[PDB]
Amino acid sequence: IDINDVTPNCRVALRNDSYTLHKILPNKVDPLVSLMMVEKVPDSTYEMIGG
Amino acid sequence: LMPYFLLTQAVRTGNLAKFNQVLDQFGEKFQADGTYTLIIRLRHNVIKTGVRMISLSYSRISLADIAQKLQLDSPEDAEFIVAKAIRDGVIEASINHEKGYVQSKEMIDIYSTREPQLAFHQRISFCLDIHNMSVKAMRFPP
Amino acid sequence: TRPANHRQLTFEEIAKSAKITVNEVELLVMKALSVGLVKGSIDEVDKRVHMTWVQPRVLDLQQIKGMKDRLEFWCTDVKSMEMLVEHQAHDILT
Amino acid sequence: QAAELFLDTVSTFTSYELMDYKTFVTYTVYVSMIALERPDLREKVIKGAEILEVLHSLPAVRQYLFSLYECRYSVFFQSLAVVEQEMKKDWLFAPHYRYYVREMRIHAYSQLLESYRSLTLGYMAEAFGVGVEFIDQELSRFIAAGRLHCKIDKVNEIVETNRPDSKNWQYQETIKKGDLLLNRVQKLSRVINM
Amino acid sequence: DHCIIFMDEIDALMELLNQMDGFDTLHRVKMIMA
Amino acid sequence: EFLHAQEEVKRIQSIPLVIGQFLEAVDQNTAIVGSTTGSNYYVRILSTIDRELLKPNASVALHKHSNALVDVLPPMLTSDQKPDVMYADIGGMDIQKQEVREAVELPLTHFELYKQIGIDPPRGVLMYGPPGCGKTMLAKAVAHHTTAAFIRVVGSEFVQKYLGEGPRMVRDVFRLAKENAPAIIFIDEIDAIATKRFDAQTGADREVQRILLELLNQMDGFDQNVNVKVIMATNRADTLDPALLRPGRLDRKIEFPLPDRRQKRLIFSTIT
Amino acid sequence: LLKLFTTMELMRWSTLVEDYGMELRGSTEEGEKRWKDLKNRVVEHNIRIMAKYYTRITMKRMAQLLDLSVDESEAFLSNLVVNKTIFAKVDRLAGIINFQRPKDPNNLLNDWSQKLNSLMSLVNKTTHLIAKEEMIHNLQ
Amino acid sequence: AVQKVVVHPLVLLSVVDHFNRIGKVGNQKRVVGVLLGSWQKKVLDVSNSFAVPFDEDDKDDSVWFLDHDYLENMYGMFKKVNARERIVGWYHTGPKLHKNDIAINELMKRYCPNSVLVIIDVKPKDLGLPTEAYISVEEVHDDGTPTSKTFEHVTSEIGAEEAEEVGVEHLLRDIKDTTVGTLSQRITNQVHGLKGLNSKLLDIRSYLEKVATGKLPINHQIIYQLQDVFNLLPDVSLQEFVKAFYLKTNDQMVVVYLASLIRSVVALHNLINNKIANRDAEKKEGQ
Amino acid sequence: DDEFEEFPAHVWEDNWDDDNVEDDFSNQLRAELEKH
Amino acid sequence: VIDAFRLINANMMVLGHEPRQTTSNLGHLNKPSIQALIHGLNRHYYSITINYRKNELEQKMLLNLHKKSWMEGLTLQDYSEHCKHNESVVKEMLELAKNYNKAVEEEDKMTQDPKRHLEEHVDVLMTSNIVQCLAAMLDTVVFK
Amino acid sequence: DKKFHGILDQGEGVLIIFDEPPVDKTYEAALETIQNMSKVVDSLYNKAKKLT
Amino acid sequence: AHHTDCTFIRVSGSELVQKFIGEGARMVRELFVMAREHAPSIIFMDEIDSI
Ligand SMILES: Nc1ncnc2c1ncn2[C@@H]1O[C@H](COP(=O)(O)OP(=O)(O)O)[C@@H](O)[C@H]1O
Ligand SMILES: [Mg+2]
Repeated sequence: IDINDVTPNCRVALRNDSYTLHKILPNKVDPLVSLMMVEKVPDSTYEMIGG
Repeated sequence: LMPYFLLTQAVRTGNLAKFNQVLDQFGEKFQADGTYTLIIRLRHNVIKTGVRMISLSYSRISLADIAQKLQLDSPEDAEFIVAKAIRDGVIEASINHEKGYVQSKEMIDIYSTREPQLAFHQRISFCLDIHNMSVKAMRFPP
Repeated sequence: TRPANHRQLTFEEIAKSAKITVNEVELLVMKALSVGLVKGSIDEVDKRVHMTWVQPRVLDLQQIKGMKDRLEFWCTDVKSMEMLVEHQAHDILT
Repeated sequence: QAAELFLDTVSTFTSYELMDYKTFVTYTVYVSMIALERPDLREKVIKGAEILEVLHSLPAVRQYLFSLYECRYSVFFQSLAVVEQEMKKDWLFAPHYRYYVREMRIHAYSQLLESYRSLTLGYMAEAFGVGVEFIDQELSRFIAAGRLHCKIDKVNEIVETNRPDSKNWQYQETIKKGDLLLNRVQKLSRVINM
Repeated sequence: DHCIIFMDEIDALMELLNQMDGFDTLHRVKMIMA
Repeated sequence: EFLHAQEEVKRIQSIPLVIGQFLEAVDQNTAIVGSTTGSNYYVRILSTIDRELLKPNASVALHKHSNALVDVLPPMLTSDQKPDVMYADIGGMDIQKQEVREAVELPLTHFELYKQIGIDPPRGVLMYGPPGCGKTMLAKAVAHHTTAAFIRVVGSEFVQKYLGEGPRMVRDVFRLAKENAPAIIFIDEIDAIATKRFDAQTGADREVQRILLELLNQMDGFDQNVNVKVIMATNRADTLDPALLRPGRLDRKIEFPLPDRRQKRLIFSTIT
Repeated sequence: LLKLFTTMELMRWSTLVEDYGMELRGSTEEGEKRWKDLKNRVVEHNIRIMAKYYTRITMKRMAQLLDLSVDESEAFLSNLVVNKTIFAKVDRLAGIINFQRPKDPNNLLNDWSQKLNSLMSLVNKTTHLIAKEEMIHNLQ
Repeated sequence: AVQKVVVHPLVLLSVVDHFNRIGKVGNQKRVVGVLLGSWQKKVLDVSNSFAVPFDEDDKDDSVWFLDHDYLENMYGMFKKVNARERIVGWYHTGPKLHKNDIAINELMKRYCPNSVLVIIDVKPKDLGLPTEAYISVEEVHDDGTPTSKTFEHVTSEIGAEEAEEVGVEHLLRDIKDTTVGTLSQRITNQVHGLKGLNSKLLDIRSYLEKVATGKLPINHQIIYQLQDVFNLLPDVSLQEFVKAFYLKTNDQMVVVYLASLIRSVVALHNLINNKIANRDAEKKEGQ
Repeated sequence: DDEFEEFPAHVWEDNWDDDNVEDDFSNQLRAELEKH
Repeated sequence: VIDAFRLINANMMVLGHEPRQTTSNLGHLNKPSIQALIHGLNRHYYSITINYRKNELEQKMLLNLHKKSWMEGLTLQDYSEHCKHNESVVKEMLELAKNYNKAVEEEDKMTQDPKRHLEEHVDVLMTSNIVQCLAAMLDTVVFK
Repeated sequence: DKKFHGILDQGEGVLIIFDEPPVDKTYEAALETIQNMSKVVDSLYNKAKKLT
Repeated sequence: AHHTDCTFIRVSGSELVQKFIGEGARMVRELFVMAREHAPSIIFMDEIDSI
């Protein structure tokens, strides 16, 4: 992996042996809010509104 | 098949008069397709069909009561015809002339028996054969 | 003495054995079961006794020869079925 | 389907151009009796608000339905003769009265014999309000046709009931349906393998 | 499992789950809440 | 040899494993976990460990070495002290039983009746009434003849002290309701929090209004509930917020008056 | 008396009254109701003994074993059966009282399998004992 | 007394090694050693062993020199190594007992009152476990036959700690048998079961023939067990067993038939998929 | 595949019962009651 | 996890000599582990191969560990448990068959897990049923 | 109306009760699977014949 | 949200009001970090008067 992709405040995995970085994990923090992005799109449609 | 429609009606009813009418009325088609001896062997198996219905819904019908309900003459003729039906093995019953009745076979529960064994044996053998023939014939080109 | 094939003992059989008329063979089998000698049951509608067990005892040489003969027959049966199966499954024995 | 639709739109009869509501409820009762099992019949035609409200004004049809349900059978045949002569005159049921009568007769006989194993022919005749000869003839006919599960014994007049146990019936259904599937797969394989 | 129960010093209350639940226990055994 | 390999895999699914919380799904075949040791590792989950149920924030066992996730441990607070009162115990209030049932049970037992009409079941009803006429008991009785769960709370339990703890508890309660499929949530005394639109000029009336607003969000919002129901008892029924009283997606209304002569005779009969 | 009431064999009530009859001299006054109670216990112990040493007892014989009437025996069995104290199906038509629980095919074949398992274990142990016996007496 | 003696693979391999390392340098037939293990209820768990110098005259049959000083010193060393293991008897790699065995057991009873002699047969047989275990009993016989100090059988088994399963599995991985029922393996298992039943029945018959002809005395325990076996023989001609057997055979074969039908349908579907793949390949090649 | 040229060539699922009876169940029952 | 080691002389890797010569292709069939590399699997010590030595008698004595008795070969399976297993597997197979119908229809319309699960389940049912049935017949003949 | 497992017998005039063994769910599931495989072989007809 | 081709997020309610100080600001900032990471995005906030 190229160095430029290791930006500050990014989750990196280090070999349990030799502590060598070996991936750029999916940067993420604060589960309290990371559980907040909408995965299931609600079922309401513009046709359900009127007036 | 309409001529055979009429013929089947006649045989099911046991109406020899209507049978003769159908023969005299469509005999040419029978001699054409080729059936004209099987349709007299019919007459024979028409009386046989009567006795088969009688022995399909009854368990101890008395002979004097087969004579009538099979359109016969006498209990002696009943004896002979029903005995021959059993010999041909189309009614599967016994017979008793000490008192004169034709008791059938008390049906035995066919699941404590090897009949399910045998039936499923034929069907399993068949299914295995199709799996064999199907896995075979999976030719690959190169 | 009787093998398991027909170990059904009839009341008339018991009566012709130890001399008691058949209205207290029930009590004889009752006491036999109670003492712990013979296990089983009494089915007296058809007047029979299903002995499923017996107090094993000390036998004689003649009785041991009888057992040897029965073992011989049993071994013949076992070997016959053994050969049949091994001959008919020759291609699927790992 | 006639019974399904009629019972799903009996509470909402709005089509007075086709027939009167009395006629519609009578037709619902008739089709329901010929096409419905006893549980469903009780739930949806005898415990039915409107289908039982109109039967107060219709006295000859209430008797016909309740005879069968209560297992009063002589009245059931009386009302079945009534219904036959009515439907023959009718114009939508006219080429169906033989079949309706026959199938309701089979329903009645099967209902009676569903709770028996050896029903004396005389008693069954007395219950049905007929004779012994008539019952003999018609049971012979229906057993032959294969609808009923019963075998007659005329020397000592007794009608044994050879109903099949659950396991045995499941076996026979497996044989039949597996036979159909085997035929289809056999055709498929024979066709495509070669 | 151990009767007279003695929940004393009730006075001295920002607590709200301590309500008088009053469950059912083996008959006998009582309390003298004061 | 294929059989031997499969057995080696079944063996890698060992017994002495150590439990920990699976956090996220990094990629195909690989994921990030945090052991009960308190430290987080990145590992490869064994083939077919039900990646359907390996949802983020999951309880999972791990191979002591390689920390590989090789299990999903099936993971409470309320609705386990099975109720006792029954519909035979409650006397009278046939109307209240009818309405609470149609709102609470039938949506869970016969939802086909609702589809036929083409209706959204009324999840959320509120019971009026003098200080005591029997509403806690009808709630407990629906709990008796209930099949999903009965999670009971008291509004004080949301009025607890520390900012945001009331909203925290309401959100936890409704989240438990949802995670249970058909569950029911009951709030015993809502007059404490469910109030009017008072312009909170302090730091405390503002927090009480925050509790009510969180309640409104959870009952209806961008996360429409799935088969969850709500029941409230208030004892005043006049100063409740127009929002929470929204005669729409938030609540139905029921009356629980002083036992009339009829009801009172039934009271005597059932008690005596 | 206590010996008889703890013995797993039938006790005839008539002979019991002949033998231990004169030990009632509670069994006085309302001791006659208590006497009926003791007879009930005697009949009930007889029924337990039969249910454990029989499979089909004719009523014409069970009446003799209990000292009751052909109908009183039936009534007492019926009371026991409703109370769920003795398993007994009474085919009144033929006098075929049956204490056999209906045999499930599963249970019948399971009994067969347990017999065979015990058989194989016992032959193995017997073979080990035979090996020891030959190994010893061949030494001498 | 002790009912069960569970021996361990380390014990078995140690005995094999002892026998080999003495037979290579000489010819001693037997080799004799002590067994170390622990109790748990009446279930002895033999988990180690060690050779003790032995020498006997095969003619006299009462002159032998099991070395108790060596036994004590060696046990001291293994007690230092591991302490939850006390002498629980002895072993000797002779296919059959010997006259000395009772005297040797008397010697070893000094160090364990409950002594278990495990006759570990090095020669690999194909039907039985290699361990047969005995314990000495002197008691007034109930039948009034003169009493002498003789051995009595104690049930034996082979079991292993996980630390030894990890080793046996690795050593046998090359010639291992899949730990799953492949239909061929299960039919093989049943054939082997019949083999074993035949072998045991032949043994019983040979013993009974010897007893009848008189070359051996009668053992009432053996006769008891045999007549109990015959007692336990089942009946198959009985009707309400033939009915049940047919019923369950039919149920099992319905499951089999449904399985076969599903297999047939899947096979045809795969054949169709392949024929279509080949057809597409041929068409594309042509175009 | 191949048409075997060598061989020259209601909506009600009826199943027999098209017999000839003295009406289905009216005159039969009338006579039945009459003789009973 | 057993590894054998031996040291490297201080005047071996510093004098310009490889730690251990190589004349056969045998010494490069086993790869080293990073765990040992970190601590210097090739700076201070070797790694000699193991190559366990098994006679023909030790292997048999160890086979005795799990060797199944003739009893286990010829013993039937509890019929109640067997029927429950048949029922459960046939139901799960029914579910997979419904899914399989759906999958085949869908794939044939728009142009697998159901098929593979169905195959494994048919395997297990047939092996269980045939084994128990044959054991039953064998016993019915052998023990009478 | 299915209130108890018994059948009358109007000969000797006798009511015969019995315990009805539960419907073996194995064959129920089996018949359901036969039907579903019929659907599958129909779909396979379509696929094979119309792509070949 | 059902009709957008952009990351939809919800923050509705008192979710930003948590007991420990120096927590709400951190949460809002990390939420907008999430939004900027998965841009383009629409952040919904029901009952802003609460938060
Ligand atoms: N219809 C009723 N039948 C029997 N008891 C009743 C009834 N209504 C009220 N009660 C009594 O009232 C008590 C419960 O009152 P509750 O419903 O808690 O009133 P609230 O919750 O409004 O204070 C119970 O102890 C019960 O005995
Ligand atoms: Mg309350």
